[PDB]
Amino acid sequence: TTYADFIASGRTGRRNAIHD
Amino acid sequence: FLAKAKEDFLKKWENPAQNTAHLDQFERIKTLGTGSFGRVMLVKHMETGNHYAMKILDKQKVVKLKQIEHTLNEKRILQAVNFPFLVKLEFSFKDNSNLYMVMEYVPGGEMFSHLRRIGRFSEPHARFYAAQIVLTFEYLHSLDLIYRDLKPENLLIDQQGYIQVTDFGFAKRVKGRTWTLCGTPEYLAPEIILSKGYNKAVDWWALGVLIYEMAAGYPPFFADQPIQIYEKIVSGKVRFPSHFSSDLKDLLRNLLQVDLTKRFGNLKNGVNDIKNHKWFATTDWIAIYQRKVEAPFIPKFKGPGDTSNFDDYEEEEIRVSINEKCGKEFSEF
Ligand SMILES: O=C(N[C@@H]1CCCNC[C@H]1NC(=O)c1ccncc1)c1ccc(C(=O)c2cc(N3CCCCC3)ccc2O)cc1
Repeated sequence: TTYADFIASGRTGRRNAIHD
Repeated sequence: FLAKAKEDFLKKWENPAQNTAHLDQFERIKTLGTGSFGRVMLVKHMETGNHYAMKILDKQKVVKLKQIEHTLNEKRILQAVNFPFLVKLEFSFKDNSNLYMVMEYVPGGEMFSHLRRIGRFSEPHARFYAAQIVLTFEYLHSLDLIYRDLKPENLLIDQQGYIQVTDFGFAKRVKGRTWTLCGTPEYLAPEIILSKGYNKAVDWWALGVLIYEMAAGYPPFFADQPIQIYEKIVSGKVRFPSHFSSDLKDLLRNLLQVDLTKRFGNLKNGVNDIKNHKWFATTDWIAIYQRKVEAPFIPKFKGPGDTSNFDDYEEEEIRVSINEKCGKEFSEF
């Protein structure tokens, strides 16, 4: 399930901004 | 209100308040958040006994990551704006080592925390929050401000259950187009990714991502690496949970629209394409503005200075050098 895929991803915590 | 608002804002924008308190006027209680150059701490203003949230930035670190202009943007904009769903700046100052911004303390924790714990919000709970962002973006965009970092991590929930937008590090006053690759990967509009030049429409795209994420419990484009997220945003198509209402899907299809001549919020009718969409048919826009609507969720609060709606972070002592750092760089702060 998409939910399961999200929870197993490395992106479920606090997300940082990016700068180049 | 939007008439009087631009007048008030331009006056503060043009003559910003500077040096309106000192570090020694505050007791440092607890970290409520971190970032790459500092942290936000719960503090108590010794004179009034009020609690606030104090952002402390390390001037040397800001310079290292070439964020001087962005941090000058953040404070200049924050000290000038005034809206029910923007965190209120109370004092700002700097010393030899650091920049300080002292804001309202918003004790309900980040929407991020509540959203991950619960899984997802109901369409009415998501809509309640989305309305507040629609109005905040209407305000900001009226002042030629683009926010550029919408996400649940930056939406604090107050005692009444309403939103307070924080973290204006990427906010910028721009008429026309700007070019900086900045924001958070999951929330970036395709035009940012493609180095095209872009305008306030990126905020409306981001609103689509936030609504999706509130309602589904995950964002429309995720993957382990930013670059894979970018590829999905640019070349991929949005798909919706089977539980999304037809009206929610129609709205999100119009916000998560690559084509700028077609994206809601960027048409000639502007914000009203969004306000008058069927998904918002239950939304009384003036009542949201005046905070007369009963919030669907009220955080737990056990007296002021309580921080149980926040995660715990490693404390470290605020260091202030005896030598001034980066004085020229931060002259106008
Ligand atoms: O602690 C911080 N913010 C917290 C936690 C993060 C999620 N947003 C909520 C925020 N908490 C509050 O502001 C808050 C306010 C009132 N009451 C409770 C909480 C924080 C601390 C330091 C920074 C910070 O260092 C920072 C970094 C950047 N970038 C770094 C990556 C490359 C691009 C530039 C830009 C502007 C910044 O100001 C940013 C945020």
